[PDB]
Amino acid sequence: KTRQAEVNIGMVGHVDHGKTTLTKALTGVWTDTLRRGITIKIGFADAEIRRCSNCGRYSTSPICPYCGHETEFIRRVSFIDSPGHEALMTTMLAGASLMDGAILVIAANEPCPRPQTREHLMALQIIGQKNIIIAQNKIELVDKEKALENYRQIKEFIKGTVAENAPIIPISALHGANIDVLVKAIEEFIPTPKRDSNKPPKMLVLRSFDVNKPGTPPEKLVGGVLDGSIVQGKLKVGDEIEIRPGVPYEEHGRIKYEPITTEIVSLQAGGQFVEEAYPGGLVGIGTKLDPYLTKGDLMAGNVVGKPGKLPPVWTDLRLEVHLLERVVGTEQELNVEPIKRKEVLLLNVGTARTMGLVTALGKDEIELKLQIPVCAEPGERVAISRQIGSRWRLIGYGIIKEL
Amino acid sequence: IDYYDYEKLLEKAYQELPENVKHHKSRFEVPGALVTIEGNKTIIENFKDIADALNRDPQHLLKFLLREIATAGTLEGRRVVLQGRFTPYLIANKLKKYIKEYVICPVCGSPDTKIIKRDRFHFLKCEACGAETPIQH
Ligand SMILES: [Zn+2]
Ligand SMILES: [Zn+2]
Repeated sequence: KTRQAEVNIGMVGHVDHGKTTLTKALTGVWTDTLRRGITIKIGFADAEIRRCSNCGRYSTSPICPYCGHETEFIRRVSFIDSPGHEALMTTMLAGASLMDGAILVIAANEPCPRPQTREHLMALQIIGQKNIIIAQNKIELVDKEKALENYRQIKEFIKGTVAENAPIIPISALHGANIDVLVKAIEEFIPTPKRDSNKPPKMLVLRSFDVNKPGTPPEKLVGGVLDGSIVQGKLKVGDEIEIRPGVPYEEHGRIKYEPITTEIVSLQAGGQFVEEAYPGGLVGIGTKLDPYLTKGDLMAGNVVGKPGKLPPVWTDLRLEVHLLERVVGTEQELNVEPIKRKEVLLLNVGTARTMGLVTALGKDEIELKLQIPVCAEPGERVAISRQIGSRWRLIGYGIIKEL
Repeated sequence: IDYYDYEKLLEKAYQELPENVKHHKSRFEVPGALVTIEGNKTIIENFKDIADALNRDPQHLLKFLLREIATAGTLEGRRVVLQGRFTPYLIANKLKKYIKEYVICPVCGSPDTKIIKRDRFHFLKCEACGAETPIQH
């Protein structure tokens, strides 16, 4: 196999407690020439967890930060980061199938459960993500008294939650105090799961492009390229894939997507090109398709698989609605009024984003017509977002049922 | 040390904490490392702030660095170009040492040490206590 990322660690917590700084500090050195995704504004940053041969400590660096000797490759992982309390919330509920663990960054200099910190623990709780590590950050700002008081708070906050058995590591994302302990804990907690590679392949296309540029060579200059997260099985150079919703056609009915098929020419994972790609990190598939079809991220939201073995495409959707008890916001925004027949909601499933029209009401279940077909497996969770002014606020989530 | 013993994790979480902030005598104005690893070069563009906060020279630090590290950098309009890839913490770890052996008085802790030259020998030192440690280490 490859030395590509083996697991996805979501970086969650208050937008300011330090998640963003810690990610950059750990990933900066494995950067080549993040995002906002197009559907979800999620970003993927890889980082090679290494062990210093001489002093025995862990880091995310080639050369031991301390003694200075060469460190050894132990594993490669990929953190999922995203400025924006909501966007991360959305991505989690929607694509919970992407994370394998999460690092909850809580600032020690602030009362423990901040309105935003609760929502995350809330989302992690809803998607059953139990492989969590807690990083009490900014220990360089609270004397040992306040620190122990924060710790206890954190302890009272996590009891009876999925992060009930998560360590609480005091760290300085700014000075890197105990980053060696943290990085090591990612190996202790959050190990690469046992995944059967033989299961049919499924990849959620996060982005689609046209790497072409009047660079002008007419030969075998690349075709359409898709980037996504393999979540099941594996893709291999030379594979014949079937893309999901597909390419639109001309008004027989009004708008119709036909599923298209292509052949994989390349696969990037980890910074290099490989002949086989696996879950963990982002994968760049090279196809024999017309770049004119992937240009501008038009393929974004689609799913890829082996011709025949894929999810069902939908054109309508009934869901098992579960509104959320949110705390971050202003009272108006807060007490969500229930969805109404005829409202136009914002839906997020996998990496697909589409508007839906409520055309039915029941007891904690609703119906919706899709603005754009979305390839999804039933029982999969869908993020439901209502507007509220000029913005789009996450009010709850639904459960795909059959119509 | 197990991750479940927060206490030990806390003291170990303060000893890496710089001098100026760690203990009693706190020069406290040292703002942390800002690192940008572009292409195949590391650049700490907050450099001047560090040096000017430490009241040490600009090039007296570029050096302590390329020494503890093995790359080459040049200084410019308050920034610094390093020739390889270096995580913010690798650099964050060296600046920590500098402050320890080139900016503080080991007898009476004081950001007020200053570099003196009394013979071809560099002895730099405290304006508060008067200790004149030989610093070339
Ligand atoms: Zn070492
Ligand atoms: Zn002194």
